[PDB]
Amino acid sequence: IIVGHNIYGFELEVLLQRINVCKAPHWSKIGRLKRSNMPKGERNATCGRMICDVEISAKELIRCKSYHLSELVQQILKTERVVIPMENIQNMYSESSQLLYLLEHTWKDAKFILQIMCELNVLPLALQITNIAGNIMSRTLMGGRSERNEFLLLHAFYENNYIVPDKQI
Amino acid sequence: YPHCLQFYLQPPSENISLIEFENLAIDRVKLLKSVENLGVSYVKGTEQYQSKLESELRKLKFSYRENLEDEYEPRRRDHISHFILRLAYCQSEELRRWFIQQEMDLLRFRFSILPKDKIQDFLKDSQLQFEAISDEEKTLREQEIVASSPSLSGLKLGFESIYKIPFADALDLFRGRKVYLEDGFAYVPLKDIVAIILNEFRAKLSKALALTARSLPAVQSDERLQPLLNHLSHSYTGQDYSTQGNVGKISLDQIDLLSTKSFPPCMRQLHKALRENHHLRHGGRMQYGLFLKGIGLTLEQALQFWKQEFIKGKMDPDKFDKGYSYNIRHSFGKEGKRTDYTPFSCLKIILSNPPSQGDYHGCPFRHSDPELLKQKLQSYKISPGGISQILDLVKGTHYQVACQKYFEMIHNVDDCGFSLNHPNQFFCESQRIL
Amino acid sequence: VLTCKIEELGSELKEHYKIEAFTPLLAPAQEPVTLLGQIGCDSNGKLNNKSVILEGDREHSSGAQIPVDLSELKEYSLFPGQVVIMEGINTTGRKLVATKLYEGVPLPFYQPTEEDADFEQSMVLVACGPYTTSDSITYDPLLDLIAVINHDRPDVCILFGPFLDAKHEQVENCLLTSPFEDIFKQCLRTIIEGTRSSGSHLVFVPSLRDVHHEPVYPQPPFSYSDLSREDKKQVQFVSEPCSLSINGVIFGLTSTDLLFHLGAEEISSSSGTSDRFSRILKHILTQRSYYPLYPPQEDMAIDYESFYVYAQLPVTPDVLIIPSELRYFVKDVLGCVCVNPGRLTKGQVGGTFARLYLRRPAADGAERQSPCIAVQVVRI
Amino acid sequence: HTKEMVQKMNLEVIYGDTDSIMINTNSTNLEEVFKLGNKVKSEVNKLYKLLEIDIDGVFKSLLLLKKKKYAALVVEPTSDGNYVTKQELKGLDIVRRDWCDLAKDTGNFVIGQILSDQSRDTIVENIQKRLIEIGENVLNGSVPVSQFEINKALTKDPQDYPDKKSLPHVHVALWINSQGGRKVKAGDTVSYVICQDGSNLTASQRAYAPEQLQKQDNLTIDTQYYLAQQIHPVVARICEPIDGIDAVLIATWLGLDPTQFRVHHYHKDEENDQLTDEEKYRDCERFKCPCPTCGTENIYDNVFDGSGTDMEPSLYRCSNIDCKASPLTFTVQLSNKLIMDIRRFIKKYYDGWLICEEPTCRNRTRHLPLQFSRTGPLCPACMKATLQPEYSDKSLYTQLCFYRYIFDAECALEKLTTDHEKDKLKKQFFTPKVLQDYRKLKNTAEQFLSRSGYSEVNLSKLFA
Ligand code: SF4
Ligand SMILES: [Zn+2]
Ligand SMILES: [Zn+2]
Repeated sequence: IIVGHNIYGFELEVLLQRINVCKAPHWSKIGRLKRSNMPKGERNATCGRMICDVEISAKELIRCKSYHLSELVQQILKTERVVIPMENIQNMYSESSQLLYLLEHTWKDAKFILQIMCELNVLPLALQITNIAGNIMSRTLMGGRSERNEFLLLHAFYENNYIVPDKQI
Repeated sequence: YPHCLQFYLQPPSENISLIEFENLAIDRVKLLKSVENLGVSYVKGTEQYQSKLESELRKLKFSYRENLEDEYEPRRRDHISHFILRLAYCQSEELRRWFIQQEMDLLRFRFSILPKDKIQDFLKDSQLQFEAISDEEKTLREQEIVASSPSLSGLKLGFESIYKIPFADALDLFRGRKVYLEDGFAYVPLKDIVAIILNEFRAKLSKALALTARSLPAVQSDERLQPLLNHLSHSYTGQDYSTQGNVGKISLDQIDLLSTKSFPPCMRQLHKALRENHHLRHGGRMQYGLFLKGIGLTLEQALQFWKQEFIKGKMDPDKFDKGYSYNIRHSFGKEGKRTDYTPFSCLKIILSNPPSQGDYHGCPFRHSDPELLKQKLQSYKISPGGISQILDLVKGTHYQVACQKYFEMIHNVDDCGFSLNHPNQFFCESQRIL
Repeated sequence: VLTCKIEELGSELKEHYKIEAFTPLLAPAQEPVTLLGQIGCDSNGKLNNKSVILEGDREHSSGAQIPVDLSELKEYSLFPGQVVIMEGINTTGRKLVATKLYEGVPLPFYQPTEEDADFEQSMVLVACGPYTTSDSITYDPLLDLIAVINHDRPDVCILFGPFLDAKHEQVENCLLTSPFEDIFKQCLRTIIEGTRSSGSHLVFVPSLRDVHHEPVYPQPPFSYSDLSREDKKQVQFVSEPCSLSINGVIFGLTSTDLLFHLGAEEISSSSGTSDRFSRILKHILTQRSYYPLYPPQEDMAIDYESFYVYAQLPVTPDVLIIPSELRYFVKDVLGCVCVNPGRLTKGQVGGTFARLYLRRPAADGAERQSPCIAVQVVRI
Repeated sequence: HTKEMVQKMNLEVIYGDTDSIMINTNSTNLEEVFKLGNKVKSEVNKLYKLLEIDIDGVFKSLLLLKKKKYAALVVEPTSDGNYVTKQELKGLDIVRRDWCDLAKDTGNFVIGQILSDQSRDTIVENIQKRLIEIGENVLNGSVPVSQFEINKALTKDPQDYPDKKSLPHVHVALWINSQGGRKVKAGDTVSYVICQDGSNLTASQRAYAPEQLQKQDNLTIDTQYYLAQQIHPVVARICEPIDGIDAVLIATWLGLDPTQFRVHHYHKDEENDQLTDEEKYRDCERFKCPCPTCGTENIYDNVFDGSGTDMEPSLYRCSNIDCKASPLTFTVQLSNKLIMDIRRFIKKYYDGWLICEEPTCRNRTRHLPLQFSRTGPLCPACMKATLQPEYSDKSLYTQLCFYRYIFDAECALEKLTTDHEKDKLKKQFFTPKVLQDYRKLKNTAEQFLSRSGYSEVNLSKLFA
């Protein structure tokens, strides 16, 4: 399981694009299946590894004014979270101590993300919801209530000798 | 006399102006609201009931002088009004029951007016089949019809006509062996016939009302028609006369006596609470202050009244001018309307702002418990039979009829001669009697 | 109405240019994207290079708005309300750096039948009001025009309003001693009776400055009932805007000053050596409406539910008549002969009118063969 | 069905949307509230079987603005009767950051008193008392100058703003750029105040830097601006929902505003849930037409001019005492002027100006956004509000009904109380010639009302 914030709407695509821009060796190690060519999608890129987005799971589990990482820590974790504007990032490269602040900030966000997941019990809850509905765990973590219950009805009709509708597109 | 009866079918396909659309709906609500009051205050077969209902029908222009067949003004008004008013009352089940109940009393009354010869034509123009018999056949089967008739005493077979109908349509009568049957037909007198007609009309109307609520989303988008669908009985009176403005001359030294003789119970309780505690909460202040404005007080008189009453509460004179003169001055003047400048109506008092502990506003007949209301009426020097009548009326949710009875028994008259829907109207009619 | 406009134009543009799919405006994407939307300003003022925004469609972007950065765009021409397809970079999802602007595509021309090629040479006269000087009620230019019509005896005369100007000093100060309706009928009778011997058909197009008429666009035809049986064959009342087939030739008639409105709120990359009027006319022809600008001018009433059904171009016209306050001109743009004769009266001095010859040549040839063979803008 | 049951047991439903119901109990004992709450549980669960309601929480105080927009005191129950009240706000953020220190200081006080535990009469008295003093202090100049400073951040170079002239912070930044040394750029913040110059220019164009305020003598702080445009919006957004308090009332506490302020007041805001001719036509503009002879402006607001014995037709004699010309003679000019006055209101309606409903936003735009909320178009400046027409179709319809009403002698005669007075003046002024003149002016307004504007109602579409 890989946990991050705004993974499904930013970081995953940026990472995959930067990988093929500089022609990094063996991109497929991001997944679990050896593949040659990558698509231009995101969900198919990391096959074998389930990605948990704290932003998506927070909306389903708690009510907040905003679901930014700064606001998420303020409500759930009850702790301030300083920000570095993207304009200042260049100016922190001129001194050793300043660039260690940028590294220190990066590390703290990773531990903050790991903390929000454990307090909300996202991982135990995902297993229980999946077992009741009877679908794939990577799909319930992505989001979408309708997709989960669709599998619940699908299982019910199959065991009672029914013809189910074909998938629409 | 005329053919004003109709089974309300085939909606109108005309088009009308917005002014007529609003006027027809308001008039129909007024008529149906007064039919219920006449039914509660009387019985369906008295001279007073018939006379008052007919006079009201004349006044609201729902049956009057003739015109060229189709654009008969009263018939057209009646049709369009009924179909307009269906939309307002289709929503709730309690509203549906009320509309169904009140729309049948009017049909009963109108059927009671028809001459003895037009009934056959009306029936034939009605659903499919009703037929009468001649005197020869009526005398041929006179004895059998009399024997088949119910346990009604005697052989009094008057001149009333007898109708032959298919037996199935008379089901509720023939399964109990209460009508004469001969070759798939039943011979029925007038009373059971009007009962059958009313039952059929009720069934059709219930079906139409149930169907109408289904297709309601298609009118709710109209901004012009939002005051109709939602608020035809909510907080604005159907038609009100006792309003802001007007003329009057009331002395400040007389309010104590008019409180005992002229004020309705709500204003009486507010006045007593104010004179005792030298203070009133926000709701009581608004209600009683607007009532006092309605009866003819002026700005200077109102300021003097409230100041002289609030000084005895051990405050600083200047605090009144700093904090409470503003609201009184605002009340008598310009915009900021719909709750601040128009005196409260009976419906608004009854269905809004319920009082709490320490609040003396509201309607006594509605918010007071029956025992507490009984003790209140006893202190009002009311005969025990009057209490028995009033508490019986109150139990049936008819608060304003109970207040009407209170008016009648306080002023020692048989009938008030009016329908009460506003406290200021209660004061005005009391002053008119003197 | 606005949504359907955007979707229809976008669907046709997608079919023509064979693009793969449109991307939502708010969705970040590191690769270049193709967006569909309409142009607008971010304030209540005049549009400029710094205040451009793009508002998406309901199907794809659900009506979202994003700023547009035009620093890296070489050539462009933009006005508010233009349905456009952009290609650019949008990495953050809150701002688009436009890099390519797809060009618009016009409607196919009218397809002549066999009958339309058998018509003979015709002459058409075109004039636009006001028909009186700003300091008088005499209506002298009208009489001069009637004299010219009687002398030349053309085949068709198209007259644009206003006939009773709403901006005239005597009208707006209410010094007239007669009802507006009566004065209008007086003018109409003077025109109809004075050109009876000519035998030329008369077409009257209303204006939004006509005081007696409804000030809402599009306008219905004029009302006139005092016509004998003879006059009903020569006088015809049309709406505004109108598409008129004259001997198998398509005329686009509009009285609104669209050129003066579009040109006042249009930004472009090149300003040294470029033709403004040709560019505005290209916008008009490729936008497929008689009024592409949204929101309209400050004093311009438009009813959109009727604008949707009564004010669309059916085909690309053969001749487009566009009277305006700008200088008179005749230009061939995209196979269409656009003619601006100006107003018949300009201030206290006289104006101009226009005359055209029409004759459709043989069917075969080098594709386009303009039925209009000669135009002349002449002084009154 | 549930709403009907609750109001029958003397309880008030103040909100409900498909998964939630808010009920006002009029109770002060918490032990009774839960007992009262469990009674609703059984009442609904009596008719049905499987659907069950459940307690969610208790508020000790509420300020209900809109869905997900309120200030409340949540009850956190401790052991055996006691509880702790927690301040909780949502949807009460202002998007703009250009408020002075005096406005933000006042705003926190009002919200602070609301979330107290005192009764309503105590809250209003405390709020009214403070607002009275603030108005007094501003007029006497007892407020420090630094309280009036306003700061706004530029997003573009000052010479790239289309609105330029109407933006106070751009106007100051232009003066900084051209007058002295350092130059402002995008991202910089500008400080300014609104002063009086004696030049009658708009409040946007009377913005000066704080430095020039004490350095120059002929200018002084505009107290009218801050009282009406800075202080009033902040207070009114919170105190308007309170019963017995109206936007005109706040203005009265603050100065001599009310009559002018109520002209700037709204029309739709009073819609909480027929009307008389005096109250129905009160916001309509009077008909004005100068006399062709003397030039004096004439005001027409009713068929009759005056009261009692000396009441006469309004169109009988000119308002000027020295003028002996009868307006009834000049009927054609009156009808022409009517037409000019109606195209004005029709064009005004079709302009399409939308204005935001939030007192602190008040965004004005002519462009209709394609993003709609549940109520209407969604404001693009503050993304949580709805735009509303500045001139609605009901205002245009009521205006045309007013012109038809001031020239309707047919209906103005049956409105007279006694049948004797109606006869006395019908034979005195209302000759058959006079009656025909009013019919021509009445038919002018009727042509515009005839088939357009949907004063018509189509019953075929309504029922079928
Ligand atoms: S019925 Fe009306 S008048 Fe009588 S006590 Fe109640 S509110 Fe007052
Ligand atoms: Zn005069
Ligand atoms: Zn807004």
